Amino acid sequence: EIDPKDLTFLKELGTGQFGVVKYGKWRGQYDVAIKMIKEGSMSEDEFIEEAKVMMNLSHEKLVQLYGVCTKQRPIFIITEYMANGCLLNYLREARHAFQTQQLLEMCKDVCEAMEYLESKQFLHRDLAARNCLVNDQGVVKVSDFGLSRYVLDDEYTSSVGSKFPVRWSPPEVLMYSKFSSKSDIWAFGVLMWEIYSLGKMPYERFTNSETAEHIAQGLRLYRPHLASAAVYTIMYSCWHEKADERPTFKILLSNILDVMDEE
Ligand SMILES: CCN1CCN(c2ccc(Nc3cc(-c4cccc(-n5ccc6cc(C7CC7)cc(F)c6c5=O)c4CO)cn(C)c3=O)nc2)CC1
Repeated sequence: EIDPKDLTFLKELGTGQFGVVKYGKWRGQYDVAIKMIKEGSMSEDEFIEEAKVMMNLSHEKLVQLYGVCTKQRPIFIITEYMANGCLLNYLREARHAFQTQQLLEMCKDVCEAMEYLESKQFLHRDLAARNCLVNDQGVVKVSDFGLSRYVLDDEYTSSVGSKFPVRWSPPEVLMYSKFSSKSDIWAFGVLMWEIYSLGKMPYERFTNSETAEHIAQGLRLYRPHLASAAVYTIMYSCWHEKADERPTFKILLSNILDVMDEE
C-alpha cells in the first residue's frame, strides 16, 4: 500500500485497458509508471484481493509491480518505469536497424520472464509485443501479466469481442475457452513472429475471423525473412495443434540459448 503523498505526476504515457497511465516520481527519487484506474473499467475488489500474489512476482524480466493506492478513487497501480515504452512501437522504428542477435535477445528476455511465470503457474493471458515494454538499456520486460482477469469491458474479454487477442490465441482458446500454460506458449510463438517481422500484424492480410479459420485448418504464420530455419522451428513448435505437444518455457529457453550459440 503506497501512500499517494509519496507520488508526483509528471507526464502522460498513454491510455491502456484501465485508462490513463502516467510517468512520475515515487519518494522523490524513483521513476515510476502510475496507472490511474478508470472507474467502471476494473473489478477493483478482486484486483485488490489478489494484488498481493502479483506483488510477489519478482523477476528481472517482469515489469515489477511496486504497490497500489486503494484508499481513494480512482485507485492507482504503481510499477517499474520503462523508458523506451512498448515493444510493438519499438520494433516498428526502422532507425534501430536491429541485428538478428538483438531480435533473438528480445525473445530470450521475454522467454525468461514467461519461464518464471510458468514456474509460479501463473498465466499472462494476453502475451504479445504490445504487452511488453523496453527499458533504457534495451531490455525487454513482460507487462500487465494476469490483469486481464479484472477487465470489465466485454469487447476485450469475449472471444468474439473487437478487442480480444484473437491473433495471439490458440484454437482451443477460441473454440472452447481452454486456457492453460500452453495458450501462453502459443502467444509467445506469435510474439517471436512479431519480433522477427519487425512489428507486422500477425496474419496481416486476414481478419480476426479468417485467422480463427486458418489456424483451425492447421495452417500457420510464414517464416519472417529475418528468421533462420532454426528460429522458425522454435516459434512454430509453439503452434502445435495439440496443446500438450507444445514445449514449456523452460524448453523454449534452452532452444533460444542453442540458436544463440549456433548462429
Ligand atoms: C509523447 C510521447 N510519450 C513519451 C514516450 N512514449 C513512452 C515512453 C515510455 C513508456 N513507458 C510505459 C508505458 C506504460 C503504459 C502506458 C499506457 C497504457 C499501458 N497499458 C497498455 C496495455 C494494457 C493492457 C492490459 C490488459 C491485460 C488487461 C492492461 C493494462 F493496464 C494496460 C496498460 O496499462 C501501459 C503498459 O502498462 C507502462 N509502463 C510501465 C511504462 O513504463 N510509455 C510511453 C510514448 C508517449
